[PDB]
Amino acid sequence: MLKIIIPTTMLLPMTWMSKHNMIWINATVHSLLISLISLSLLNQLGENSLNFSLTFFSDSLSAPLLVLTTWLLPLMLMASQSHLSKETTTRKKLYITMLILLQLFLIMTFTATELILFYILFEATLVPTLIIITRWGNQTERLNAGLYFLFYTLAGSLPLLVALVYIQNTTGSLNFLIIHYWSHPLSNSWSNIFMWLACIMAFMVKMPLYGLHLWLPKAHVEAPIAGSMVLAAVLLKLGGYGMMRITTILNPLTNYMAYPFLMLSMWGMIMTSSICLRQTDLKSLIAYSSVSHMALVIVAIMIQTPWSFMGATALMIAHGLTSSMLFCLANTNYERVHSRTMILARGLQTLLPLMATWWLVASLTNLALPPSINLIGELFIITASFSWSNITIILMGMNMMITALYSLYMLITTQRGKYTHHINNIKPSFTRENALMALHILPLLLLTLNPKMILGPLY
Amino acid sequence: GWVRPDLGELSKVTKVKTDRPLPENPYHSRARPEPNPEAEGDLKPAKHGSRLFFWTM
Ligand SMILES: CCCCCCCCCCCCCCCCC[C@@H](O)O[C@H](CO[C@H](O)CCCCCCCCCCCCCCC)COP(=O)(O)OCC[N+](C)(C)C
Ligand SMILES: CCCCCCCC/C=C\CCCCCCCC(=O)O[C@H](COC(=O)CCCCCCC/C=C/CCCCCCCC)COP(=O)(O)OCCN
Repeated sequence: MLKIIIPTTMLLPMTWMSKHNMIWINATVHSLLISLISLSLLNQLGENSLNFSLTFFSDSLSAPLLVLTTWLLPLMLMASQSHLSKETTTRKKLYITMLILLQLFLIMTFTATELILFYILFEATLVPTLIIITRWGNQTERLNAGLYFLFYTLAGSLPLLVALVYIQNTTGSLNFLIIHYWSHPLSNSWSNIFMWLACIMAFMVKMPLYGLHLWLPKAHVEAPIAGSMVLAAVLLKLGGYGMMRITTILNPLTNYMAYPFLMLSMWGMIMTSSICLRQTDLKSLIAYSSVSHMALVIVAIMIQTPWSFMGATALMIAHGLTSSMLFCLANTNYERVHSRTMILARGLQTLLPLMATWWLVASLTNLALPPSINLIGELFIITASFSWSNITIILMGMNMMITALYSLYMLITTQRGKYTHHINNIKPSFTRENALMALHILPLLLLTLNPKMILGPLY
Repeated sequence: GWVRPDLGELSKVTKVKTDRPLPENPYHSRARPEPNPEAEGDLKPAKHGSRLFFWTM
């Protein structure tokens, strides 16, 4: 596993000793090479995980997430260099350093064998994101956003830490293999109920669960483009992955402790999809769409079935790619017109045809068109939910409708109609932007040919 | 025939020969509690290191 970690660490002195006009080229090339190397973790076993050492291990759940992280770094670098051109050399290197440190923390987080190490890296991911949002965000709200991003996370994660150390006092270990092999049922007691809540609520906040989600619209809207890309594509999944690891010690308590969270997820999925229908800010719409998809992921993890776990893994990967692409698409128009109001710039298909094609494909994957992996995950989760209770289809189907209704709505508002007359500074699409869209969209489509590679351990 | 003792003589520490047996436990002491046993053996390195949470040393 060090064959991934050490090159990522070497990215830091490489960017700090590069020429002033070579930082982007070097960082992009070497992050792409690191992604190519990380692509070898996809060879998984079935029976058990790849246990490299006492500290790091790779699973069929971890490997797609690691590949997505390593692939997302070069895309973030490509998307950042446009609006950071006027920046000084030192601050550009500091921005790249924040991105590299975030990738390093995420890579170590997804492969830690022991739950305290996972928790420490899980919290360590906070600091670079906070610095990125509050230093390179554009508006005055970013500061408030940063605070919301911070104290929502910590207020959830501080109890988890306590629970974790408590567990190691009674079990004797926090190694995940030992935890899984020596797992014992949780009795029906108040102490067990509160330990369950302490083990779950941090990942709930990270998802975010409906009702604990107010930090996400602020943080994703106010962040720079690379911040939004990493926040939506990878950071949210830190919750899901965490849940998939920690529910192994929460049975059979989850059989009834999950009812309020399931109700919140289903109803708030309806609520956030409906919120997307009346949204004036284009980034806010994408953020709320992420909330709805993550609610579906929460339902999948809470019902604890192999089909639901497979669907949750697939949906996590697919949503990461799609939401990153949508954020980049919105940022292109924002850099055109310096406003996030969705109705300001209209009829853009007339002026930017290829970018309109990119918009269309992103909207199609957002509404889960078959046979995309978005629908693969969604359908697996819906089938598992139907087995859990047949009435769930009523909500699930409703969500589907609303999702399409807002997706095309976005597409119709920004691409169709007539162009705004007074906006006359809409330049042709750069090769950088088109390449970024392609590098988002093509892996997503290729994953359809080999879906099992993202279906997780339960496959 | 009584000679007055010189200066410094009555303050001497002297010896006494007695048939009285020397008392064994004049303080009436109880039996002293047994001490903690001892430390013994050779010092081996700690098994699997410190065994702190994730540290392998
Ligand atoms: C904005 C979104 C935030 C996230 C929301 C998280 C939701 C967490 C809610 C937890 C769900 C259930 C918690 C505990 C399970 C049962 C709770 C209780 O109501 O059930 C009855 C419990 O009996 C009584 O009702 C006692 C509970 C009443 C006192 C608690 C106050 C509840 C008022 C609502 C407070 C709001 C909570 C959220 C604050 C933000 C069952 O009776 P009984 O089977 O005999 O006892 C079972 C427990 N035993 C086995 C240990 C004995
Ligand atoms: C974004 C906001 C998220 C907020 C999350 C807050 C909820 C976190 C869950 C509770 C946190 C503390 C729980 C402690 C960790 C559990 C470990 C444990 O097992 O200890 C229990 C002890 O459990 C407790 O003492 C916890 C009682 C609560 C103390 C603090 C109260 C705070 C408010 C309570 C309700 C809020 C918690 C749920 C909120 C949901 C999220 C909004 C049993 O240990 P023993 O003493 O040895 O007993 C064994 C014999 N029965």
